[PDB]
This record gives sequence, C-alpha cells and structure tokens, in this order.
Amino acid sequence: SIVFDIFNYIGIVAFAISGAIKAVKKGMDLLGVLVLGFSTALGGGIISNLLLGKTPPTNLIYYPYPITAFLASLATFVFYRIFTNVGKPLLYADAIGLGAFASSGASLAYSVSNNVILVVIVGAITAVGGGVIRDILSNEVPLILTREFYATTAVIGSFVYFIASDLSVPEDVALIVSFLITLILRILAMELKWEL
Amino acid sequence: SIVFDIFNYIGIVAFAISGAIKAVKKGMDLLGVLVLGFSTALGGGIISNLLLGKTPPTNLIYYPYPITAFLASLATFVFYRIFTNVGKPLLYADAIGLGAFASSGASLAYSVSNNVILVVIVGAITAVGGGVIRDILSNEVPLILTREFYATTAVIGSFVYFIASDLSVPEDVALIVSFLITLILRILAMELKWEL
Amino acid sequence: SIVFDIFNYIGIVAFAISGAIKAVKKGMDLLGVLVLGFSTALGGGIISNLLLGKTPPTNLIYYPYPITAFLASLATFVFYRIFTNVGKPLLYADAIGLGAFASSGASLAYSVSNNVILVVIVGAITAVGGGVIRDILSNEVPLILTREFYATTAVIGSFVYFIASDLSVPEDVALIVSFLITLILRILAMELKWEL
Ligand SMILES: [Mg+2]
Repeated sequence: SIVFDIFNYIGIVAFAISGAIKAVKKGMDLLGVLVLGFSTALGGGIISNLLLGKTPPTNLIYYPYPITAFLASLATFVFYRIFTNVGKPLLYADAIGLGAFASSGASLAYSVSNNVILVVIVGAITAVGGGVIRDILSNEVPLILTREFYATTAVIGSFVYFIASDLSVPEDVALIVSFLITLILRILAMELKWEL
Repeated sequence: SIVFDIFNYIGIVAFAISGAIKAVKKGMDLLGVLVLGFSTALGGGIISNLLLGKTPPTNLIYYPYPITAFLASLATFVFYRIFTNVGKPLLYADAIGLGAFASSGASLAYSVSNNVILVVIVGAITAVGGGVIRDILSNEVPLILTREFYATTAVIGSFVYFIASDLSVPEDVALIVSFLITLILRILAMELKWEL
Repeated sequence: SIVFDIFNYIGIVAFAISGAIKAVKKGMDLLGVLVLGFSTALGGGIISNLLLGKTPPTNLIYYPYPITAFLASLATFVFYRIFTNVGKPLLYADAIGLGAFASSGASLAYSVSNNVILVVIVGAITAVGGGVIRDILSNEVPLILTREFYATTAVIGSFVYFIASDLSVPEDVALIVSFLITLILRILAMELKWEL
C-alpha cells in the first residue's frame, strides 16, 4: 500500500534527523554525525526483521532506504553547521519516527501472524529500536526509561493498528489512525509536561 | 518436560523482579519500571532464539511468558511503592534467574545440536543476556564484567547440563542439577565475598 | 580460500587482544578479562551471521574460533599481569582486526548476494561490531562515534572488496587488497593525527 511505503520514508528521515541532531549536540563531526543518523534511521527495521526471520533485512538490500538515511543525516549536519543557534527538535523528530514505525512495524508483524502479543511488541520494538540504539551508542539512559509514557505510547500505537486490522479496516486507514494516535499521545505528553 | 516449563516461569519471574528493582533504585516510575522488568525477563530468551534460528521468538508468541513478565514487574513496583525501606535483593533475584535460564537455555541449544561449544555458550548467553540488557539500558558496566565469577558460573551451569545430558541423565534431573550448581556457585561467591 | 581462513584467525586474535587490553585497563581480573576479550573477538562474526540468516553462527559451532578467542585473551591477561608497565596498543590491535573482518565479512556477504549495499554495510558491521560491543559493555561512547574516520574506513575496506570481486579479482587478492587498504587508512589517521 502507498501509506506503508510513505511511512517507511517518513520514519527513516525522522529518525535520521534525530540521530544526527544527537551527534551534533555531542560534538561529533561530519562522518560521526552520519554514523549516528544512519544507525538510528535503520536500526529499528533491522531489529524487527531479525525478530520476524526476514533476512537479509530490507534496510540492507532495498537501496532507497539507506540512501534516504544517508541524505537525511547529511542534510541535518549541513543545516546545523550553518545555523548553529537554531533549535534542535530531537524529541519531535523522534516522535514522528515513533508513529511512522509503530504503525508500519505492526503491519509487518501482522503479515507474519495474527498474534496480538507479537504484533504489539514487535511493532513497539520497531518504533523505539532505532532511538534505543542511538541512546546506547551515545552512552546515556534511553528515552524508553527516562520518558514515562514513551514506550507505552508505542505499544498503544501498535495495538490500535492491530485492533483496526482485526476489524477489517483498510490498511491505508489502519496505518494513518495508528500513526496519528501515537504522534498525538507524544505531543500531549511533551506539551502538557506529563513526563516531569 | 515439567521441569523445563517450570524453569521458564521461574526465570521470567526472577529476572522481571531484578529488572523492576533496578528501575525502582534508578528513580523510574510505574511504566518505566514495567519496561525494564519486561525487558530483563524476556531478553535472554529472545537473544537465545535468534542465535538458534527460532523465529518468531517464543517469548513473543507464547502468551503466558510476557504476561508473567508484566505481572511480576507490576507486583515488584507495587511492593516497593508501599514498602520503600525494605531490602531490594537484586542480585539474589538475578542469581535465581541465572540458574533457571542457564539450565533451560542449555536444554534448548542441546535440542538443536550436540556441539558442546554451542550448548555451553548459548546456554550462558541465555542466562546472562537479560541482565546484560538491563545493565546496558541502565547505562552501567554489566555484572558479567564487574562480578569476577558471574559469567563463568553461567558457563559452568550450562556445561554441567551438557555433561548430564551426554551421560543419558533424565532431562528433569539434568535441569535440576544444572540449576542447583549455578545457584549454589552464586550463593558462595556472594556470601564468601569472592568478588571483592 | 586460504586467505579467508587466515583472516578469520587474525581478526579473532586481534580483537581478543583489544578486548582483553580494555578490560585490563578497566581494572578487571582474569575471568572478567576473558569475558571481554571473548566477546570482542566473536561478536562481529555473530552479528554478521544473524544479519545474513546463518544460524547457528559459525563462531559458536566451529571449535577453533572460540578456542582461539579464549587463548588469545588468556595470553593477553598473563602478559600484562607480568609486564604491567609496557604499552597497551588497543587501537593497533583493533585496527588489524578491522582490516581482517572488513575483508572477510564483505566476502561472506558477497557470497549471499551481489548487492553493493548489503556487502558494504554488512562488511563494515562485521569489522566494527566486536569493538562496538566491547565499548558498550565498557560503558563508554564507542570508537565508531569518537573516531571520525573509523567507521568510514571499514566501509571503504568492504567497498574495495566489492569492487575487486566485481572485477573478477581472485578471492585471495581481493581479500589482501581490502585488508591492506583498511589497515593503511587506519595507520594514517592515527599517525597523522587526523582524529583530533
Ligand atoms: Mg552505556
């Protein structure tokens, strides 16, 4: 479906931006920024692929995905190399990626089996997995532990995808509703200071 | 066998307690405590499943296992939310899990192949793997490095399972002897201050 | 081919030395030193095997590989237990391993598929993966982030293996040229202070 394909690109771009921003804040230079953005963008899909027995992983064979990760990370580096003082919305980029991958990752797991536990947990791991790798490599406690509603919101997003698909909702709509609920939940938590 | 099934539940409960305790000590709140307990309880089995080519992992498809991880972590949070000053035996919970999973993890590897190296190493990775993930997420040097006899004791436990099975020992007995040797070795190291 | 087999042993020895050195510097004792050397030596091959769908991993079934990792780590511990003040060339050992595994890891991926992205990225992950695990376990930002030209040099080494193989270069020669370019690139970066 077109929405599934689009969400893959949105998630790759968003997580690449979040990883490249993290590296910029850490003081890394161009190539180190590319490494962290590339890893954050593709890590969730790779981990998800391994859990589902899909080898080699799509992110390592389908050329547009790693090319998109590379270009997004490079664009982020160049942007903040010029505009050093403008805001760096790491959590906003991460949140958009969380919604794109909780939905598309739940979709991939649901195609493997109708098991609600597999769909909800693999979907959530797809969503958070790139940011977990980013935080581990950065040598800091990850968001899934420091942000009280973060991992659960990914779980909720993959669960609403499962429920929608279970009710025969068309795949394009089930993905959009899952993405929107995940993103909205994150915006409320961030804007209403639920995690403080 | 009944002992294999029982050891799976014992290991899941024990490692969930150890992960939830770690999160409580870190100052996390309810949902963060659940995340760390869930991850510690199921991580070793997932890693073991991937190494042996078993996908999707049993911990993500067999409902009682993640349900047990969730309930054990929730019980731990509620207990220490009320009884804030009572002792938190993280290492004791981890040690019981180490014995339950070194034995059952060696059993799973032995069913795949009679290779002593595969059985001993995959068994040890099953045993320590959940606590390694816990310590990495907590952003601290893991027990497998800070505790001089920890990883080796898991190796010894999986090796005694291999030897017992190689001698035709019934599976229920081979699991019990492996579990007991692992746990006893850990109790001696902790009580006799071997790791100081 | 003979060069592929030799490079496996060179990489295992080199990364075992680098991991055992890291543990010695961290103040670990004998068994902890063995754990970190063993993990660094075998982690890249295990990760590479999982990405390519090769289970159980060769490093866990082919006896000479983990035996070599163990003996190399033990030799490193004994050496620095006696000669406490002599230099500890962690980065030099890591660099030799990087060249041995970028080449041999690219070779393994190329046997699975002619996809330049798969060959270059899996090759680079094979090369850096053991040192990434070492640095994560040591609880420090890994070399792939702190050393500006490190990860890219592994990528270049696996890419020159791909180009050589694509041009019909004999496998023994393609491995040697890949190894030499990776190692030389690392020597220049270290000696010419490119990463400062
Ligand atoms: Mg860390």
